[PDB]
Amino acid sequence: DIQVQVNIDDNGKNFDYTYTVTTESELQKVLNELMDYIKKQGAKRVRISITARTKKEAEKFAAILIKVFAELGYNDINVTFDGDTVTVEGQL
Repeated sequence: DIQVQVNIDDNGKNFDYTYTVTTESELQKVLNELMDYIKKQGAKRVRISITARTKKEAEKFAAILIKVFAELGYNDINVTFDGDTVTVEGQL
């Protein structure tokens, strides 16, 4: 299935959120939800990796995560694909 790994680091405080969705609908729920946790924490570095079923899927997700990070002010983003896992890491 779809594995969402959210890792927020911020001086002596590391948060690791792991979700498993199946809807792309309840994904919008996780998405929206993560957007808030991060707005609040306002961390320098934020990493999100999503293990998709196919690389073409990982791409659609990378497009999603890019807009998420951009909107939230993270503007120097690294997008890395590792098989079916996409890892978008941004810095504020």
